[PDB]
Amino acid sequence: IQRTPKIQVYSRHPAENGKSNFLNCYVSGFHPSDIEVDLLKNGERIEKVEHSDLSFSKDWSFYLLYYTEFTPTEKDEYACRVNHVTLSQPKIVKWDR
Amino acid sequence: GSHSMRYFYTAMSRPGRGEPRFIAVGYVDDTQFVRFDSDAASPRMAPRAPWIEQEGPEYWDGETRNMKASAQTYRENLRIALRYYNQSEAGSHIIQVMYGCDVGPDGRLLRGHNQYAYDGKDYIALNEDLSSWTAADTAAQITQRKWEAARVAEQLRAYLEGLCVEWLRRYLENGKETLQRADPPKTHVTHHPISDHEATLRCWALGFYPAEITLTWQRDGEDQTQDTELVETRPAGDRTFQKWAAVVVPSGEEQRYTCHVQHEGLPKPLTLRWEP
Amino acid sequence: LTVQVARVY
Repeated sequence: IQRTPKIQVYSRHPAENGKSNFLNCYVSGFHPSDIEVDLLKNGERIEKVEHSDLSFSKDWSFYLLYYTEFTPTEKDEYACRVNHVTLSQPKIVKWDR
Repeated sequence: GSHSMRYFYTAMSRPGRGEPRFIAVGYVDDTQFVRFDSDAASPRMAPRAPWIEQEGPEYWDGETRNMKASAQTYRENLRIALRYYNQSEAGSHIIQVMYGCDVGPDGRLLRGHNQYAYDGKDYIALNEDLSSWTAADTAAQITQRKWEAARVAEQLRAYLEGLCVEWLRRYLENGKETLQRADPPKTHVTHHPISDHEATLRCWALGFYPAEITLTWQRDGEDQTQDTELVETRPAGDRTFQKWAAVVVPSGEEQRYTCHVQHEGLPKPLTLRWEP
Repeated sequence: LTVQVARVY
């Protein structure tokens, strides 16, 4: 009946401190389609994140890309936080350059 | 090479929260080009790729009318499926549909597709002959008997061999700068010790299109399939995709490992190693 | 271009 999301957090281009980039959180493999995804900058939710139009794979499971412009620095920590019916509590995956 | 057009519809009920949401997206290969979302402030078929933008108002208006009509039909099918599965009206359920056509380099139809799911499981599928159906269970056999009585497969076959192929050929021409360009992967290998006697080697592919790619690790010339961690291919957001494959190897044996990359954008497969 | 047949179950 239900399938839990796979989550990857990564950048559009290889990261260089002080250079504009995009931070991505790709959630995939999940069913049903309702999902809650936040991007976090130092534990705090980033506003106005955009996401792709809902689509699905050959095995019917859904995927979405959430993304926002960002400028990596040495200090700042980034993460993706995902909730879904299959999850007891939000799962947080940290960005690792 | 060969190319495909696919549309994907999802219809999600939400009792107590209004009528079911209907979303449709269309793709040529791995490039999305249209979307429709019944929950938008003003639902219409909207462009998502630059080469579709040149279609005129008759196209956008027709596609919008068709998506509204389809959304009404799929809302009805969700009611129907509830009865077919003896389910209560309290729950939320999902219908998904995918259909479309695949053409070879000369533009001739290679094969057509029309397949339906209910709650993420197969429900009914048009077979490759485009003339018979495979139903996944007794509920879907009720639909099968109705579609057989109405000769639905004949109408789909006519779309799949006709308009589907014709419109895909048109999109391929209008988008030829991108839909007909493969970008090969930029590849490299990274090395990170995990302990004094093991290290991870990770072979990266970035910036490639289309999404299909094969990344394999060999040790002494033999594939390390059972031992390789492969992440799902993921979208960069600028049309291209990324992937990596990793293997854990004994310290001092790194040079026995080679990463092999196959992609449509490469003239020949690539072999790379960790270069300290 | 999408298909016009949307069929009832």
